[PDB]
Amino acid sequence: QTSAVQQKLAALEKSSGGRLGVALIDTADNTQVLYRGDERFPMCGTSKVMAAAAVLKQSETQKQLLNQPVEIKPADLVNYNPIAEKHVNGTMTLAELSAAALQYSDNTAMNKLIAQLGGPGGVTAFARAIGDETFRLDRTEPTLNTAIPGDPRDTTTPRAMAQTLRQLTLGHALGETQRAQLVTWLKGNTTGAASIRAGLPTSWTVGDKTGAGDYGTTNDIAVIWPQGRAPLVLVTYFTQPQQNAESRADVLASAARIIAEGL
Repeated sequence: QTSAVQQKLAALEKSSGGRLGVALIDTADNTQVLYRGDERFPMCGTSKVMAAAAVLKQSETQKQLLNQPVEIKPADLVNYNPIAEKHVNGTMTLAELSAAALQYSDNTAMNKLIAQLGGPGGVTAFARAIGDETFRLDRTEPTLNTAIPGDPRDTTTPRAMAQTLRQLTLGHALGETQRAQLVTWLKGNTTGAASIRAGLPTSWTVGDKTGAGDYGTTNDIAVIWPQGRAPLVLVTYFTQPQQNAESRADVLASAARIIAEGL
């Protein structure tokens, strides 16, 4: 029994040609708005939030951990390494790797975070530890972005990812310093101008992490501080039938525009 919000999202999906998943949490009253909220979608780089958060969690007991330099070898480079390529035969700290993964979508940086956690299963284990029973990371970069229809690897649901992002950024899944650090990283993201941010009032403060993959997969997850209102969490996932489909950041902006009405 759908609301006008869900009806608008359905119409957007229909016009888009793809499959759209949305979850909004309004922390003012703890209400949720879902569209395909319990269907799995390929996370792509939105999974980098869970990896960075897992390393932040480790640093709560190893307080110098974020300062630890990690070697970058030529063999480490994958398909998109805008920051890591500046440190070949050099190092980046775990803080620097987190910033590069989150703010520049650096795939080599993500692989170093995954390795720090003992492999993709270590990222999943962190998810389970904070009560995310849905998230799964199975692969490293770049194969975690294959986004094959029906493939459960490297997927989650919009509802689960919104709940997790809320707990990480507004709740207390992380310690106080670590939560603030994650918020700082998300706020400074460089890759999201055309996605959720493009559909929200410009006065609203936003932290986000985008995702991109095959099948024209175009994702964004955001924590949002609206004007004179309690914060929101918004997940917008989008994937398409053709392996070689072009990105559709505009669909995410449009979903955000719909969701923002009345808020």
